[PDB]
Amino acid sequence: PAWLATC
Amino acid sequence: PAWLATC
Amino acid sequence: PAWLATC
Amino acid sequence: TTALVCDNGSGLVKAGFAGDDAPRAVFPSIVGRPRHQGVMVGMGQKDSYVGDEAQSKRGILTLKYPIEHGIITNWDDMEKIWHHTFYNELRVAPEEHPTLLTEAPLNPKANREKMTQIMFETFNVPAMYVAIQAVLSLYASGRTTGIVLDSGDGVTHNVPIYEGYALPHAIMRLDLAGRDLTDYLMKILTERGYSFVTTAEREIVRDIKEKLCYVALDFENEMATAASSSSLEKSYELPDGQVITIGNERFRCPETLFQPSFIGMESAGIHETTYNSIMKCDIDIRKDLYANNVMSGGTTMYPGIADRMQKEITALAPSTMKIKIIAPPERKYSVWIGGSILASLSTFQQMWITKQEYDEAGPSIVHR
Amino acid sequence: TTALVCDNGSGLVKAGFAGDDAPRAVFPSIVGRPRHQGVMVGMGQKDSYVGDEAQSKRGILTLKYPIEHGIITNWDDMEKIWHHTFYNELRVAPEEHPTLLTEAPLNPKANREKMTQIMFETFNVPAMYVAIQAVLSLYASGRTTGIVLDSGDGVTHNVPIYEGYALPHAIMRLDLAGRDLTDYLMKILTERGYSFVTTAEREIVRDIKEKLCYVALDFENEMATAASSSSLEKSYELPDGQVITIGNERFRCPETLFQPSFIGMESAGIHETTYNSIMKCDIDIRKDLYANNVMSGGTTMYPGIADRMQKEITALAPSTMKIKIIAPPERKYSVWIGGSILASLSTFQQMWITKQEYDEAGPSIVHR
Amino acid sequence: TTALVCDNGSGLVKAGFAGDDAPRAVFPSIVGRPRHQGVMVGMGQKDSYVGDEAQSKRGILTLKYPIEHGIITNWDDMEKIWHHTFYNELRVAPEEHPTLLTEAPLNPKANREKMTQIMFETFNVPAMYVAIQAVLSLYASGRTTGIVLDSGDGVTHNVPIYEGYALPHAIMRLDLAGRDLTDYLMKILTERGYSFVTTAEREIVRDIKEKLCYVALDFENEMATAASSSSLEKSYELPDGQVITIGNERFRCPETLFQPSFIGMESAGIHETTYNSIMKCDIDIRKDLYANNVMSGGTTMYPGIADRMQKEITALAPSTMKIKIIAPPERKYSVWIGGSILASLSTFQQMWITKQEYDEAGPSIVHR
Amino acid sequence: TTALVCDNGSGLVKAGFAGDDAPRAVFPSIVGRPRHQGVMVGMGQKDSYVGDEAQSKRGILTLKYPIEHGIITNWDDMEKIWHHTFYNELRVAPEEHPTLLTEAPLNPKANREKMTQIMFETFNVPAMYVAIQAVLSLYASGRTTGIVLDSGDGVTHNVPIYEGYALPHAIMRLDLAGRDLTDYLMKILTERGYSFVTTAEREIVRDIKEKLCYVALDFENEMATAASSSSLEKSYELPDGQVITIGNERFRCPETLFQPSFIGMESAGIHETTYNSIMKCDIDIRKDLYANNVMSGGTTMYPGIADRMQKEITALAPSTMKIKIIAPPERKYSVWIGGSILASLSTFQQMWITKQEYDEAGPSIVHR
Amino acid sequence: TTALVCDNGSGLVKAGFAGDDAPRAVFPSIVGRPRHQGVMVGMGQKDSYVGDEAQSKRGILTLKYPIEHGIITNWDDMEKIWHHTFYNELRVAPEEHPTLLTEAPLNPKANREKMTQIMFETFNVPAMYVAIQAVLSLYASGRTTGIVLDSGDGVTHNVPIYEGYALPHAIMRLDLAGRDLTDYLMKILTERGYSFVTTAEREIVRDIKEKLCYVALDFENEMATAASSSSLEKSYELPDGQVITIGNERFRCPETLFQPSFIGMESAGIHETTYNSIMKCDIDIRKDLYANNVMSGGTTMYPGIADRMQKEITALAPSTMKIKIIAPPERKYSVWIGGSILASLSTFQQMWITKQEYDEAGPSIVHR
Ligand SMILES: Nc1ncnc2c1ncn2[C@@H]1O[C@H](COP(=O)(O)OP(=O)(O)O)[C@@H](O)[C@H]1O
Ligand SMILES: Nc1ncnc2c1ncn2[C@@H]1O[C@H](COP(=O)(O)OP(=O)(O)O)[C@@H](O)[C@H]1O
Ligand SMILES: Nc1ncnc2c1ncn2[C@@H]1O[C@H](COP(=O)(O)OP(=O)(O)O)[C@@H](O)[C@H]1O
Ligand SMILES: Nc1ncnc2c1ncn2[C@@H]1O[C@H](COP(=O)(O)OP(=O)(O)O)[C@@H](O)[C@H]1O
Ligand SMILES: Nc1ncnc2c1ncn2[C@@H]1O[C@H](COP(=O)(O)OP(=O)(O)O)[C@@H](O)[C@H]1O
Ligand SMILES: [Mg+2]
Ligand SMILES: [Mg+2]
Ligand SMILES: [Mg+2]
Ligand SMILES: [Mg+2]
Ligand SMILES: [Mg+2]
Repeated sequence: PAWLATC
Repeated sequence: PAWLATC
Repeated sequence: PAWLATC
Repeated sequence: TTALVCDNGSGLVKAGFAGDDAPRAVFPSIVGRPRHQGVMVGMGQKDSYVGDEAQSKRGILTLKYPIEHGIITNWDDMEKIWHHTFYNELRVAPEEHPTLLTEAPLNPKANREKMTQIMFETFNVPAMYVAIQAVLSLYASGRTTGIVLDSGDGVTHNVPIYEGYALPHAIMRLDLAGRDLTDYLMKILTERGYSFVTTAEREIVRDIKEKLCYVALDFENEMATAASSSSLEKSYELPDGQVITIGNERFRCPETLFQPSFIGMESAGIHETTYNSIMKCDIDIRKDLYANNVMSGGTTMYPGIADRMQKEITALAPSTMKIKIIAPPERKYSVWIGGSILASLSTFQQMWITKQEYDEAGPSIVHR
Repeated sequence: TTALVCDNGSGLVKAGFAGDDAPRAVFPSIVGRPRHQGVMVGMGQKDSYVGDEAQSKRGILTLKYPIEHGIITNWDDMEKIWHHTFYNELRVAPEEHPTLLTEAPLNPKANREKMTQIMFETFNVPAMYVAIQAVLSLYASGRTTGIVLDSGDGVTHNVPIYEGYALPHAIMRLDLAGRDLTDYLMKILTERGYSFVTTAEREIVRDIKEKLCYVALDFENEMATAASSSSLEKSYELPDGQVITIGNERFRCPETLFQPSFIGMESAGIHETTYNSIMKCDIDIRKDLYANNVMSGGTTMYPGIADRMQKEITALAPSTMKIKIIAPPERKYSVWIGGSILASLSTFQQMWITKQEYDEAGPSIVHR
Repeated sequence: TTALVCDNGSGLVKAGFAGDDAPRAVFPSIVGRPRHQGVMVGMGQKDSYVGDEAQSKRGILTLKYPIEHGIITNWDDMEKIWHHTFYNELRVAPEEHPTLLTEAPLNPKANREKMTQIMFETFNVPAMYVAIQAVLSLYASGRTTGIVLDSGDGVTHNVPIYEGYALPHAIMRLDLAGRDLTDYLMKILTERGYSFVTTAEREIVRDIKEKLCYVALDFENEMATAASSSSLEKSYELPDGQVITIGNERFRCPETLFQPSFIGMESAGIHETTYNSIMKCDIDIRKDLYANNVMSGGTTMYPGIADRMQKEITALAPSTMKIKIIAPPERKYSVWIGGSILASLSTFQQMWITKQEYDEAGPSIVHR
Repeated sequence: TTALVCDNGSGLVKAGFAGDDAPRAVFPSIVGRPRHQGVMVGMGQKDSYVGDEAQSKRGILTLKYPIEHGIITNWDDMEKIWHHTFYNELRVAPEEHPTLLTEAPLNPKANREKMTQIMFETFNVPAMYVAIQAVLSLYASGRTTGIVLDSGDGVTHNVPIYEGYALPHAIMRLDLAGRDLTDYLMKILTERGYSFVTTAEREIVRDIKEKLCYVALDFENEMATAASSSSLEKSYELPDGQVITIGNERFRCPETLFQPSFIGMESAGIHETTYNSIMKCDIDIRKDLYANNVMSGGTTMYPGIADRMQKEITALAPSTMKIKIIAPPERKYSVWIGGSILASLSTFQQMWITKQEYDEAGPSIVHR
Repeated sequence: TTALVCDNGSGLVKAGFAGDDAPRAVFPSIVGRPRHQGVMVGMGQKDSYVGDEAQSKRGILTLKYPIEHGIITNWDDMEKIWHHTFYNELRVAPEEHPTLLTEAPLNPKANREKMTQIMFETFNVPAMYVAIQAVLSLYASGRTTGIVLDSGDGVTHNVPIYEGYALPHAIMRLDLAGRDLTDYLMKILTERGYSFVTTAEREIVRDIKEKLCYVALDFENEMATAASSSSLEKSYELPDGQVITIGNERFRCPETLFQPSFIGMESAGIHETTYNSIMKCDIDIRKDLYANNVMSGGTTMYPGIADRMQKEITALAPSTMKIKIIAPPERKYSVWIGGSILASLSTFQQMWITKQEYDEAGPSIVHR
């Protein structure tokens, strides 16, 4: 979340 | 509503 | 780490 | 001219001038849009509110943070926040002051690149610099050796520094911070019948956390005490006059820092993270790191956090070594204080990135 | 030219010119038809009467209200009343005055569509607007935050507004108003032996209600006092000179606003409806709403209504909340006063519906 | 002996015996009380009515739901409902059968405790268990992996399950279900000229919803179509013989599930909630969750709901993901069917909470 | 009977029968245990998973390697892994076959002693033997002279051998292998925007490494080419359908083998280590060692590894020396193939440690 | 003025003034340079450290010895060592004092030539001399006859001397000294599970050797005793507080001096080397050499070294020969003590190489 891939 | 505080 | 003293 | 220090945290903006002992402007990093439709024509109603004004009007707004986990996700909102802090809060012309910004370690490169691009192109700042928050936390403490545990609203990280040399291979980072604790507190308050679902009620829950939560020295002993007596229960008054009582939720919320499994993460607690960071370092500097465990950031403000961390590390580390945790009273503003100190040193006045340098070497200059 | 503002309530027409301090024409909205055979050629008898003249000749007329519960049920009569309002009361030419009309919330859309169709295609007004009565009532109070309790002759409704933003999901409507109280008073007056059955006698009963009724602070104690004494009895003189005396009916009639079960409705009272409307809103704005209970409409003119509402709301709402009920002496004309204010604002002049765009888009424009 | 399965939802009570294929008794969770004065002494007036008795006598009764948003708010009425279920509907001795109950996730703790206490001390059941409804839906669907979107009368929730392991950190819940849609339809129908204000009329509106409402695949195009043609209109006959025509209100009502802003909630639609719940799970889990979207509960019975959900999820999720939605024709009773399957399993017989355990541990046992 | 050959390295377990061409069982050395709460009864939920089963269910499991840097750290997990290998993969009776194990050079003695004890007592094997992996690599290569460079998942070591005689004083060991490269890649992907923190996500990064990484023949020119163009970028699809693009990180990961300072290690690269090992040998031997550099293990499977090693060694070694690096297409299984060859030789049958010898002389027999 | 005596050993630098009983400056011959990036501007980030300051900060430094096997390999660092010695430890002006240096026998000529050139051209010392270390040790012993056995950190050599006449044809030299023993101890500590790799950890292993190692009188008996009882085990605490246990490694490491095959050397032990050197001399000299077997250097400080040497030489030498191993208590500084004695003699004042002689004859004058 709020990254680009994971999270 | 129907809860205890909010709603 | 996995060792006993260092690393 | 005096430089500008702007600690763009993920939960609060802390801005000021280099040399001052505390930031002039401190307001939540919030942007709110009206969600209902206006009916009155004679008002000066505007389409967006920022900072404190958004908190005051939160009832009719959808609040949303532009920064999450130290990464900027909305750049228009972030530009609005920066415009607010420069003009309405500090009341300065950015083109007259060099600006010192901050970031967490292990962040995406594009984040710094776009931050520099906005600072130079939009605000026409003469020069700027982007520092690492944990490093500034050490300046704030005056020492030059220690392992800094910085825990803000979005990101927690460790940075071991020895004699002014950083050990980047030992830097650790968790995406578990005050935001996740607020969400978990929202989740567990339902067990008592209180329901907070809106974004404006997330702020109420954040206030409840800030005012009533604390860290237990021994989690199971407190759990037993809570079930045995109401001595731990406290009451909080909501904005509409309702009074809500919370018991073991007071210390279950911050316990998530030491047991991230409470929120589904398999990461290690902050104590294990700092111990592992120390053990990533050379055997000859561990004794100094153990004795200079520095804390900074808002989420390190829970009562009993220092004692719990000391007990945990003392359990993890071998005996015959003095575990000592430095928890200054000004932990909340330590990063900004350090940035203020750094921006004033005469030795630093050659580390600024000048507009002349930037507009010829490209945005990649910021990674120097 | 000046803009006309007239709110066609279920019971009264209040018309005038925007900018004035009070409506110029105020007459009941009734149309009377003769119900007997004419036996004099030289009387120059008229086929129908409207407004004050109908009220004067009520003896030989059958009186009909074209508006019921804020819904126009007879359009020929409503058009007749509008024609009266324009060409006999105000004595204007509608083609050169833009007219501002009002209606209750949660009304049928066809009502507004046909209203605007008549306004444009029959009277050929240059432009017109239709406003919600509660918003105008709040305008007249000179504030932008508050929950308005409008109670006219046909409809009682609550409309929460916070900083100019309406919360339409919290709007409450209740089809219980002055006319229902008049009918109930007609019913209970039979217990004393007075029989009012004709439409003409309903006007006498309405006058009795307006001049003798009040709201009991505590219903049970007042009932006991009336039973145990004659101190509360008053007397009234009918047009024919006969005298009647009214006992506990003085406060039993308006008590229906707080106990609608007296007339068979299972809806909640106005106090409980207001409380429910407030609790439909966001938690953060309830504190401001509690302190800005604005009253308007004819049926809010019963003595002691404000105190009774304050007592009931304080009983319902939690402690620590400042509950203040604003009841201006000019409550009866709050909607018209607000409409006068709104129509005179310069910023409002962009919100008219000109006949050109009405022709371009048709009556469906009014809902935009 | 044979075990009892009772699905005490907010709208209906579905009770029966474990091992049967369908619930034996299905009646509304209603308790009615007379609101007028009896004038015929000889008749059996009766002080209160339950279930279908109240529904058939709704003309003279005021109907009240003891459950609201999955939380029991009136315990006397709920005891009355359970007594009806056990004795008049199933005609069993509750002390001779163990009972399996259900409740929504993230409910207040006291709800289970009071439920268990009433079941053990009032009905004297030998043993009982309280399950999560979304889990029983998978048993009914006969699979071990999937994300269940259960939406009944009071509460909508998502629960991801993988290989029989629940991810409680990813469980979502909305307080927006069939009852809110019924209220919105009541409000929306006013604009067409129909007024439904009493509790007995809420049931007529609920019947209209069940009969005529559907989910539009493309909301804006559907709105455009209905405004240009009457092909979408349907007619409904009220109990007294009046016929009402309903137009675009047919699909504007269930659209609230995807745009909760219609009723003033700022939460996300059910599609967004499901997608967010999926994104809360580990990256290796998401492939299987996308392919096993299981729907259950009454409000998932709108025609076109499955297609709309698939379209929205496909829009949100990345391409190359095989998004599939399972919508059994018996979605309404999936929770009860799963409870029946579970209660009959031999491996489950160790999980019953016998009254001995309740006596020696109290209500707290139910949270283990 | 035929003998077993089990090359239980840090990353993978390769097991089979002596004399067979390739290993029969090849599964990761992983033990996973559930990290979530189970909610569905029975359905074959095991308390732990091993090998390929753990990989399939890695979404709900926390994965742990029992071997780190060639040293067994959890003997319960290692007993579990061996039980799996013998009974579920090979499906053989351990007591019917003598087993050949392998170990890295310069390992703790207690490791080998405990391994022997477990093999003789827990599995009741008739006879066993422990071999140095680099020696078996030469058997697989089919030559008796050469310097082996074995790089697995945990350790990288060099073992010079000349005419069948080892040179223990010239053996070099380097605790830097595939796992460290995986961790570095995990760290390095964050600067591009992707976060991989869980144990299961660490398996995705390993797959990205095994598929997209390669060794650059000239690091600086490769970095310049990557910076000035996108021709080097590749895309990889995650299990949830998200697509990531990886650029110069493709060759920066394996570059750590030649510049251990990238991960904070002070050691020298593999080329420097091999050259130093060769220089530790006698002057008359070095010519034959330069021409027989045998590479082995999985970590030597990067494209361009052989060319880079040859270039670096030629740079370090004097001219007129024929530097030649032998890289068979099946380096991954070279250790197992050599073990297969060794166990089949007739001259080796006297080297087995029979259980009689073990129990009559204690574990120390394994050091002979 | 008084002369300077500087014993530039491979491991330690011992400097002082002629005539003093003990050297004034004794610090390790080590030069460290940072191996991480400095992040704090205010810190005094010196680019290199020498001697004691390098030991203190060894956690962040990479340590390099400029002298290996008595040969200077890095002149730019040897210059730093000498600059430190003169200007920070002794704190004298080198041009005001003649300097006496030391070298091992059979060293390269270029070593001495470069040493003289650096002394005369950079420090511009007035006059200097280079002496063989064994002769100085004999001077310190206060005798004119004997066979010296000097073993330091880099070299072990024998020098027979009879009545002041050196027998250069009998000189012996082994490139096996304290550093090789430290490396071997690092190697064998791996057997117990301790891993020391970095140059900084080599200093920890050197300290372990200096504190816990001793020479066994009979190696095999000591090994048997160690393998049967724990009485020979000791504990040592590392800088980070973790404690290691060392057993038979205590006497296996020094045993390499008598069995160089332990480290792969074909050479003979020190006892055999000294016996061969004695046998190289004339038959009439051997009787005195047997009785004047002097020992000097740090590596001869192991307890039990003298007894083992005497036992071995008695085993080698014929009976009826009296063998003495003269081991003063100050062997560490015998070379420097002798240099101080020699430098202060009046007869030696003609042996200095003056600056004018160097200028006129060139660097070759030093071989006089
Ligand atoms: N007294 C307090 N006790 C506990 N938590 C606090 C307290 N004050 C602030 N916090 C938490 O710290 C967070 C902000 O910390 P800070 O580091 O100052 O901002 P940022 O995270 O933006 O850098 C908030 O989200 C809040 O939840
Ligand atoms: N002094 C009064 N006391 C009580 N009720 C009054 C009084 N004056 C008027 N009313 C009631 O108010 C009603 C008219 O209310 P108003 O809002 O002025 O017009 P409308 O309701 O048509 O918009 C009348 O039907 C009458 O019964
Ligand atoms: N065929 C249908 N179409 C649309 N809505 C329906 C249909 N049947 C039931 N519903 C709605 O579903 C609700 C009941 O769902 P259900 O899950 O069975 O009740 P609960 O779970 O609350 O016991 C009712 O309130 C009704 O409005
Ligand atoms: N095709 C490949 N390219 C690059 N690296 C690989 C490849 N295949 C395997 N590896 C690496 O090799 C390691 C395993 O090496 P191997 O020697 O076969 O097993 P072990 O380390 O157990 O002996 C894995 O951790 C993996 O990172
Ligand atoms: N007490 C001791 N016991 C054993 N070895 C020692 C002791 N003290 C010093 N040493 C060894 O002696 C070496 C240095 O000896 P010395 O001759 O004084 O210096 P150099 O070798 O430079 O001339 C060191 O490497 C150290 O390992
Ligand atoms: Mg911060
Ligand atoms: Mg009115
Ligand atoms: Mg249900
Ligand atoms: Mg291997
Ligand atoms: Mg020496």
